Amino acid sequence: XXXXXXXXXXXXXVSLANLKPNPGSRKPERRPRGRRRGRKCGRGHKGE
Amino acid sequence: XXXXXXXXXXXXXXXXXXXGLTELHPDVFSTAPRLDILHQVAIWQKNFKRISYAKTKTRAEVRGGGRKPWVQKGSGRARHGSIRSPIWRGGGVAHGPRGPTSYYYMLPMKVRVQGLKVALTVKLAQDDLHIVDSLELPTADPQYLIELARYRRWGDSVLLVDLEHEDMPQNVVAATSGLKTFNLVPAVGLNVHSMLKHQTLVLTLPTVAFLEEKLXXXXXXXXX
Amino acid sequence: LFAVVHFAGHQWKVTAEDLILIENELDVACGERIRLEKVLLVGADNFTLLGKPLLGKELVRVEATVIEKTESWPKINMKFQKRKNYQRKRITVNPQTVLRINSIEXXXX
Amino acid sequence: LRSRVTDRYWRVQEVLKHARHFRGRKNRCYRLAVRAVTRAFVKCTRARRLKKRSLRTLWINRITAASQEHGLKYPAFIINLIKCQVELNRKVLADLAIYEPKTFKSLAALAKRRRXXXXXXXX
Amino acid sequence: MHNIPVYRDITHGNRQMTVIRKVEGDIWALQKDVEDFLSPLLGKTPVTQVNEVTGTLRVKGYFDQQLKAWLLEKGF
RNA sequence: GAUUACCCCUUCUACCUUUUGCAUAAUGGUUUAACCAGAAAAAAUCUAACAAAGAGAACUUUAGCUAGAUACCCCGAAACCA
Repeated sequence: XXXXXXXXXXXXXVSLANLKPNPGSRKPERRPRGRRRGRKCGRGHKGE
Repeated sequence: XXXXXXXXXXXXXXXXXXXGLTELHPDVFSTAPRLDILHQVAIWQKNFKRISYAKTKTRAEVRGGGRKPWVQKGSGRARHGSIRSPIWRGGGVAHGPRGPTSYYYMLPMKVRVQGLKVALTVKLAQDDLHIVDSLELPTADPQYLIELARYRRWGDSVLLVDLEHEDMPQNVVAATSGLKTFNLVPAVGLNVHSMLKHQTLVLTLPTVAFLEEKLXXXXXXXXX
Repeated sequence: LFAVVHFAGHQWKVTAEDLILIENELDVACGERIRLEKVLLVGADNFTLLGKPLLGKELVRVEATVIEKTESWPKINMKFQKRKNYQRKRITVNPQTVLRINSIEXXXX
Repeated sequence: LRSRVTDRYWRVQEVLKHARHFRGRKNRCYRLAVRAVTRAFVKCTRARRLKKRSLRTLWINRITAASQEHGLKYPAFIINLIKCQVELNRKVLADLAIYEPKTFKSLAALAKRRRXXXXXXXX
Repeated sequence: MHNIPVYRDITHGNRQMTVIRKVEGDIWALQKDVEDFLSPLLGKTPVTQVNEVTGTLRVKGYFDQQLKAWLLEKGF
């Protein structure tokens, strides 16, 4: 059913630029830089 | 059981002939092509080719000495250690690439195999895949190949997989000489990277034979 | 002879030929002619009519025309908290509508 | 390896572009420009919040004046307008208190009329 | 070979969910049949299909015995 | 904000750090440019491969196994030893 629906429409021939991962495949790695968590990078205030 | 029937057009490649008939049964075809697998295979193929030659020098690897530039207190200046410190403009970086590594990894056989299979399915159903009985290049000149690609209205980029690499000089000589459009590669050297690199695929009968043999044996080994 | 209307929760003093900007969109196509209610009416003969909590629909009328739907100059709204590391910057553009008052109708009862 | 390139210089250029007309280093230096910009925006919000208050107070003063010209005070006029079912805003009421003394005179007359009728009905 | 895939999925340590994979025919009809079959037994029909390039049938409960029996007797 | 193509009037107690609490007469900064300080996957969550099997002769396994993707930053001594 998906083969007929993929063969029916004319696509962009799927160039390497058209390659995309499935949703939730790779995590958007968190970077400590920002005003989200200030200056402590999630380590809290002082302490060891 | 659904049997896919693909028409193989035999071209004598001289000129003005699109006429040929052979009945092919590519059981290798898949219903829905996996984009995720293809992407992972491409990323991996890009990954193991990395040289990882990026280098730097941590403060310990700096030629500079570890002597204290001045007294800790009373100097009026800021507290400072060796001048090779990253806080100094004469120092390096701590988190830098200097420590080497290997960006490659071991990908399961079924994944890469299903990758090549799915890619082949993509090229198949995209009409960009054509099957021939043989290949002939009697004149062996660039002009002939160009005018052939223009007259027969082939794709902008065509990957030719025909030879077993052990024969047929007349073709290879002209095909491997100064041609950006067409690319050459043996039937046993066929890979997914080469297929995804080009917008059009052209295979011959022995090539399709060995390919379907390898892919049916790998699919049968993965199913069992 | 001038009138006082009410729209978008705001009351305005309207006169003939006047151009008045009202908040956001009236859901009316440009070029169309619309009618407005009347909070107050004052005639220049010093004759005033004030109904409550509204004026006569049959007695008096107000008709104006919409020129276009514009947007006011962007306003920068920023919230800042001291040593809380809290800063929020938001640029807000207030939508507006240009109304051209044409006919103020007054009839005798 | 990346580079600082034009990013920081463009951000500074933007802040300083918003720092124009400022006095001294604040229209020149970047840091003082930012420090002045934050205060400028806070003051923008606060003054835009208190603008309604200032205008309201001004209008109340004007209406109080125009009322006192007729012999009655502002609160009595407000009460009379409330019992007269008049929802007219103080802005338009002040505009009438300036340009159109006749309407305000009529409203004041009706105010004194309602006040005298209430004081006569209570007795 | 073995008849049909059967996926027992664990979302957490003590929590269990059932997962089926597409085999033969379209998923929609079989899903409707699953709903109609599980409706009298379970009392509800919490059937959900997740389709990307293939498909996954997910329901709330354990029908796996009836699942295997069904897909056996049917032959799909 | 008003106001004039400029200003007076009205509305407001620097930043940062450290703190129960700082415009604080607590801390750091002449200004500007540039340099400068979160790089580790076991178990887990998640995306895919196959499934009583996964994984490129090595291990796990009463739905597992394999692969990928997700979290633990710098500067500073007084001194010791050769």
